[PDB]
Amino acid sequence: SMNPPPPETSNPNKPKRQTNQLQYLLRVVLKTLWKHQFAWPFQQPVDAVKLNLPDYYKIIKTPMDMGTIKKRLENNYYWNAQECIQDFNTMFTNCYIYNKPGDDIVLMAEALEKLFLQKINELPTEE
Ligand SMILES: Cc1cnc(Nc2ccc(N3CCN(C)CC3)c(F)c2)nc1Nc1ccc(Cl)c(NS(=O)(=O)C(C)(C)C)c1
Repeated sequence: SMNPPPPETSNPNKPKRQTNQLQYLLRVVLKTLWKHQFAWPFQQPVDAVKLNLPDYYKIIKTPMDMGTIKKRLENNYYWNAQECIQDFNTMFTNCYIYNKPGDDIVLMAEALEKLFLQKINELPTEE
C-alpha cells in the first residue's frame, strides 16, 4: 500500500550533457505538456496511498511522471534526447497498462501524447 521513493533526479556520477535536442525537450515539449489542462494528474508521482490504489506500485514497476522529467531536465540529468523521450513514453505506457480504455485518465494521457508526438516530430537535428 505504501509509496516507493520517487525516481532518481540527481546523480553526480552519471554522465550528462546539455544538447540542443535536450533544450528543445525542456523549452518546447515539457513546457507544452505541462501547461495543458490535462497535465495535473501527471505533474508528480502518483500518490497511491491518497488515491487508495494499493496495487498501483505493485503493477507499475517503472513509474514516471512529468514532475520527475521536469527536474531531470532542469538538472541536466540526461545524456541524450532518447533517454528523456523514453521517460515520456514510459509515463504514457504506464497509464495505458494500469487503466481501462476510455477512462478519463486515459483520455487525458492520449491528449498529452498526441501533442508530445507532434512536438517530437519536429525535434531538431543534433548540432
Ligand atoms: C498518472 C495516473 C495514472 N493512473 C491513474 N489511475 C487511477 C485509477 C483510478 C482512480 N480512482 C478511481 C476513483 N476512485 C474513487 C479513486 C481511485 C484514480 F484515482 C487514479 N491515475 C493517475 N493519476 C492521477 C492523479 C490524481 C488523481 Cl485525482 C487521479 N484521479 S482520476 O484518474 O480519477 C482523474 C484524473 C480522471 C480525476 C489520477
